[PDB]
Amino acid sequence: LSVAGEIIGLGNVWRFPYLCYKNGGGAFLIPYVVFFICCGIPVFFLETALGQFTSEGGITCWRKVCPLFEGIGYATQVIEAHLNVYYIIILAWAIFYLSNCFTTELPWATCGHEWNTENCVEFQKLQNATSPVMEFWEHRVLAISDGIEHIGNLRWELALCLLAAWTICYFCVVYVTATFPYIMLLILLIRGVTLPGASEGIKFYLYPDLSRLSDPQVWVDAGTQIFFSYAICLGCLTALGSYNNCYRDCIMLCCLNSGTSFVAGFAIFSVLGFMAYEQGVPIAEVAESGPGLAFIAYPKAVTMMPLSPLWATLFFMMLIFLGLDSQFVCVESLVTAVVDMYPKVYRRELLILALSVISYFLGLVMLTEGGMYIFQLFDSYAASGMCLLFVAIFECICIGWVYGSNRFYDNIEDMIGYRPPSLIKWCWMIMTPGICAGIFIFFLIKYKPLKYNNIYTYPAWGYGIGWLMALSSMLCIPLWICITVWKTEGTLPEKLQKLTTPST
Ligand SMILES: [Cl-]
Repeated sequence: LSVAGEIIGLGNVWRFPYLCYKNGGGAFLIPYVVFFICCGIPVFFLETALGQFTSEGGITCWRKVCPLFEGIGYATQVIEAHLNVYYIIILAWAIFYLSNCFTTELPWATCGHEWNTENCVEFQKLQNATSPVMEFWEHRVLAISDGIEHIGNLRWELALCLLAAWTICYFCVVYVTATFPYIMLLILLIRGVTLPGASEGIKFYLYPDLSRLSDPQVWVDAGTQIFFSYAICLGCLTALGSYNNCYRDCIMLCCLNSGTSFVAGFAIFSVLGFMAYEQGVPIAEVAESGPGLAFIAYPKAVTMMPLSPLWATLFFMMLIFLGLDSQFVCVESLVTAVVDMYPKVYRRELLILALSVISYFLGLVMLTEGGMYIFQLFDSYAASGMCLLFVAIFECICIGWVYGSNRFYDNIEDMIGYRPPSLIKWCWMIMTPGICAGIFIFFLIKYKPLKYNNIYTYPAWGYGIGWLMALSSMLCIPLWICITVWKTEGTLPEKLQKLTTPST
């Protein structure tokens, strides 16, 4: 077919504009492109080829080729387990936004309600002036607190919204369903461009500021954005696919995702220009630098359109569909992955329920009055950050050096009929492991505290929690190496020979 439908998700329309604005905009595109061509394509091709060659799931696929490096198989599951916990919180806010839109006038368009303070200004017909949209996002949807040290009470309204999300996916495609996001994204893009003052937002988006490139954060959260959007170190090995066009896929599939992210991001910054023009405030400080950005720019565009409620209900439906089509795959893969002993057969209907309840109660802690602060730690340390950089290094080293790139190339040529260009092999051997290690060391040397919204500075134990969350997935590989060395064959090159020959 021509429409794969596997070229979009919440990682494209929610995360990418969030990261670009936070890092300063414009200067974020240069590290993005470097990772895109030299660490985004070769690794994706390696995952797909390795998955299809063995026709076998990731946990045992590494046993087939890299018996010493089983820690890669276990590391991806821990990252996926962390991801399922906080990837559904976004659908908690989307449902809450949707429920408020089933009325004539949108509550966030106009000020003068209980949550709005005395500083509300319509700006549609100026010191310490706030837009009504930001007040709606912060005071009632989040009810932000002073800091992480105040967890506070639990938001009851958000609690049941999360319950609904889970319930719906406990039972979790037509062409119209697949092309629904693209039509809506185009409609939103048209409205933003024609808006007055959008030229500043585009100039802010494209023209880079080379002074900020020296900051280690920009490099860390660009390549990690590439890895997160592609689902590279979260389970990507596909047994299905028969004997194919694996190389031809990335020239079409694993590159067009970046185009969608770029186009979708283009729409948001057009709206941010209009708000800056209206309020007469620099684009740098016109909005919130945290995760809650797609909930401040998109509602403004939807309330600047005729028939506002009709457009309002649909876009949140698009977000709900995007989240549902992406989390059920992960929750199915993780449950299937733990089934490798098969003690007995309602096992298929018991683990699926057991996993959901644990995730619901552990996803409930970030729905309280101090939930945004803990959500920020989850987004920066678990399922991202150093966890993806570390695993990507060990993946390319084993196949590139231990197993042998030339042997793998021969198998790929056998499978598809021709040998891919030699550039990919050099990537695997030197480029990706070197760049990832360099970024790791650069970030470690110039360690600066992470700040929420560039205002709040976390306490010591917050950074400690983040570091433990990263280590919980970063420490599976050396531990397995030590265990395998100590047990089975202990010493001498005999164990070294056994721990390198692939399974026959
Ligand atoms: Cl992306």
